[PDB]
Amino acid sequence: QELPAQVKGLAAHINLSLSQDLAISESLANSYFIEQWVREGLPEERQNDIAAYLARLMEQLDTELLFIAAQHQGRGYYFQLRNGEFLQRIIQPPGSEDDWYYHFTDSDNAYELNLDSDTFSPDDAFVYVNYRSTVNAANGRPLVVAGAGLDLSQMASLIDDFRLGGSGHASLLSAEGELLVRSVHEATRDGQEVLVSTIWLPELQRYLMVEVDK
Amino acid sequence: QELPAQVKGLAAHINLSLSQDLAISESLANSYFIEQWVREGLPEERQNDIAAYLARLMEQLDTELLFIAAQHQGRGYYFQLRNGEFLQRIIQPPGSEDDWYYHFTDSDNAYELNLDSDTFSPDDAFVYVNYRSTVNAANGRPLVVAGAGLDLSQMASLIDDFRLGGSGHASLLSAEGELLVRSVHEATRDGQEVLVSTIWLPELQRYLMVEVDK
Ligand code: HPA
Ligand code: HPA
Repeated sequence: QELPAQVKGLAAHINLSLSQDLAISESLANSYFIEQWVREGLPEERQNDIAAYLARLMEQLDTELLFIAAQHQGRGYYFQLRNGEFLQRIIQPPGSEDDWYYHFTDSDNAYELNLDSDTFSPDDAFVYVNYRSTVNAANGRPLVVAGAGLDLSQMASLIDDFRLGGSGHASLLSAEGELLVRSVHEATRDGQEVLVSTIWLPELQRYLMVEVDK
Repeated sequence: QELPAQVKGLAAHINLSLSQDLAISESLANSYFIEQWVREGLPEERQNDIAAYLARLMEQLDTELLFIAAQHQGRGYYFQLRNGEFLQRIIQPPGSEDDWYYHFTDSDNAYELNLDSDTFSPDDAFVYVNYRSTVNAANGRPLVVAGAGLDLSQMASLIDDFRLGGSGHASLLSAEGELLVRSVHEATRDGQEVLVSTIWLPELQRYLMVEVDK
């Protein structure tokens, strides 16, 4: 049985690629310079430097979106670097699009990979690598929640990174069954039966299915 | 054959653990805030903030040593955070202990994992994760070479992280044959013959051997 051992290895490669972004999101959320910028009152004069700082990370991670959600004086600020634009806005109450923040910050999870539509551009859905800072604000919420918004097309190129025989389909599913991206048991299907192998990705908290017959 | 597939997976786990430190070393070497501190003339008043910044990384990476080698006005500065001490010195000419720097900076390699004795404490040998910055100084050398110095005892605990049956020995060798750490072919040996499996680690550029008989 070559494929089940093959699937675990290629899943580990996806896991390694995700772990890169996870480590960078962790370091960004707990960056002493970012915390200093937050406690300074988030002065706009330093925004350019912050953007360059995020740009340096964006170039290494090769992710389209980077975000920083910070708490100062009890107010939430959402920053995003994308396509060279540094956007900023105030985090909305839980009744609005920013309820993901209240959800993640109310969870004891250090990180979640939530798929959601961009609050600056509702036309684009990304998978957001929310990582919370170790330091909490005076209101109990994480002082910083920073991470990377991954373009779904990247997820497509990264699962067809390794292809068995150049054909077949690989699929990644949410824990609720929501399909996120598309490139041992016997199943029957339209256009001849196919055999399936699936494994759970811990660092992604998502399931990976891939089918090859012949 | 369970063990050869087992060895590749556990080698990938070692590779994943190393890739964490590699990504952090890359982000640190190309940190815009570090570059700004270097071009500012490396003012001593900001050293405390720099140390806290490195401390935040050291806590996440769980590596004992962090270093920053910077070029300003044609002079090399070596900084190290270890055990809460922020040490600084001037990089010595190629005839002295700092020739590793001239070697790595003369290579076109973005990173090397060189094992060497600490220049601040010659009693302790570490494996240094030298990562060079994308920006170069006016003299042609990398503006920053930053990374983590890993305690060799960590390397020991990370190879016995996963143990087949709780016994056996795992060994990691340099490309020149220098043994770095200790926890498909038939070989004979003192105290009964043993069977060996070896694989090359790309992100570590080192070979991994592990023996189990019965
Ligand atoms: O969950 C999210 N939704 C929208 N924008 C975001 N930025 C980080 N996480 C999110
Ligand atoms: O190669 C090294 N030797 C001594 N100190 C170091 N700090 C980073 N790399 C090294």
